[PDB]
Amino acid sequence: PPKKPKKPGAGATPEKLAAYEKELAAYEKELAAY
Repeated sequence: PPKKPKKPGAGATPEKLAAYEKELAAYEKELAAY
């Protein structure tokens, strides 16, 4: 099962948010593919 990325909040910097975006897109892609 694909890695679920940790959700950002208090420290959702553009970098962490973009990284989260990529990991969330990865997670969703691989989740559906799984």
